[PDB]
Amino acid sequence: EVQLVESGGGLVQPGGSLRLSCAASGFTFSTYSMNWVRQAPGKGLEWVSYISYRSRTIYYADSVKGRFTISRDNARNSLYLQMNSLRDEDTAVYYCARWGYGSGGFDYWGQGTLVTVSSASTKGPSVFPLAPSSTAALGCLVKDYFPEPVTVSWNSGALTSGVHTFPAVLQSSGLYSLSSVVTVPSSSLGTQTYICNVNHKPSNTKVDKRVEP
Amino acid sequence: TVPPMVNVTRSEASEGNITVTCRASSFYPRNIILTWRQDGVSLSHDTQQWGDVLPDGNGTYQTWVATRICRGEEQRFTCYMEHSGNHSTHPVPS
Amino acid sequence: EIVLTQSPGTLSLSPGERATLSCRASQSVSSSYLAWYQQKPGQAPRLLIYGASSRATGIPDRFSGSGSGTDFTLTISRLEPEDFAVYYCQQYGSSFTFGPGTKVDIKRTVAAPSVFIFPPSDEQLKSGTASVVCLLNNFYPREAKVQWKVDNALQSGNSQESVTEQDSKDSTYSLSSTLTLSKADYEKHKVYACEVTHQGLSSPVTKSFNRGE
Ligand SMILES: *[C@@H]1O[C@H](CO)[C@@H](O)[C@H](O)[C@H]1NC(C)=O
Repeated sequence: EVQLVESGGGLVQPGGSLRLSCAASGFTFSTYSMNWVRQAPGKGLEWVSYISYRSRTIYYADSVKGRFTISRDNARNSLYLQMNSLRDEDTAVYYCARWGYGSGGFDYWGQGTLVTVSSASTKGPSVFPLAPSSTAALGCLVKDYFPEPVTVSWNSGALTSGVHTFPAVLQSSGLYSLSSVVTVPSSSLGTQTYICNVNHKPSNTKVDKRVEP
Repeated sequence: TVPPMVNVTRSEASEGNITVTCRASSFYPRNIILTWRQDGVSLSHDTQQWGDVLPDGNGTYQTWVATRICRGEEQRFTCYMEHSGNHSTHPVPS
Repeated sequence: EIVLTQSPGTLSLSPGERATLSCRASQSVSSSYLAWYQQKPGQAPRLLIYGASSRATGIPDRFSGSGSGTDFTLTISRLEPEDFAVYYCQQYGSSFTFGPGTKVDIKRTVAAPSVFIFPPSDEQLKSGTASVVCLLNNFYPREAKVQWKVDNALQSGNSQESVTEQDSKDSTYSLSSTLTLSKADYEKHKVYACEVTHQGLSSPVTKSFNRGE
């Protein structure tokens, strides 16, 4: 099966630099042209750069020419994007995409990696319980973090049905906030344990909060 | 406008490689886009050899573009042409 | 540059109907160099159609493409709820560009929201700020009004809303409204009320609590 796995995004200062990579498997990599495509938050798709399977033909979008360099190492099944002189408008999810044999098209895509360009510092969130009052609803308030993203699971992933994790909202303070809620039978309240697992990788915060009445 | 006649040929096979040439002939006026494409993506200027747009002697023009490819990958390479609003794509003959 | 535009911007249709999506190119693009992509909310795009009319690997027959020159069409016959996505056209007649995308939403029967209110936790209260959360769970259509009243005083400018993407399974939405007050302002009032108006409710629904319970 064709698989492409991006890595290397994160928070970077304006004017800074960052190196993205894409690991390919399931096909002869040296026989396919490769691309980078990006998607700014809540925005459309924007093609970034193209490199042919022997690196002979290379193209860049005008918005990155002079600042980004695409390259590949066929012996390591690897695609790279070197990003220099980064700007705020470079903030996006960056996708690795394979170019189809003969007839073209971005026929396989990676999972994406997020690049955030800002001169604001990393801050881990506080995690507060949203307590069932007296089917029931309970949850967790993940407040005051930067940058995106935060991930939330319940009971280490064992509780999946009825979960809503809302998109983060930007506060006037410039920090992000998010709540995650789940509905459960009011019968379960006496027997079952509910723990929300919040992970904010950029700030090295893992928190497990048990939610009870 | 006279629509160009397009002919694609293979030549100079050597060292596992081959030259594919795309010839546009007897067209008018002189302005024409001619480029090799690889999986449908146009090659850059540096990977191709370019003939001048020259008069026939019959009142029309002719030109050519060539590029060097690995023998076996011919099916991935096509000649692309734009002339006064019309476009066409031609394969490497097999 | 070739610019692609797409119409309509949004398309709301019931399951089993036929969706007709339009793509327009600022100049002629040969049919071989026009492709279509589908992107579901949390995912990477996937190739749907290449060469204007050819289905990519594993694409069902209800997806079809046609067109030439400057006008292209994507047809999704017999819509399904999981077909909720943004659809992008893309050309590589010259460079690589995407259209802005068309969002396709699934229409469904009116469903009223289940409303819950959550008081600020005692932990968050250590910290001098108080967040009151109101949950609107599983409703349709998305239009909804949420109003905060403290001591029956309507609040303005101090709440933020967040809405889930339309659920792929049941096409419902969920929404959160978060009221933010200082610990000072919170402990000077007693009744905290969330009032929601929706098409599925014959009359507005109010959830409330008293500070201390
Ligand atoms: C053959 O052609 C390929 C592709 O153009 C080129 O990269 C390579 O250098 C050539 N090899 C030889 C031995 O000439």
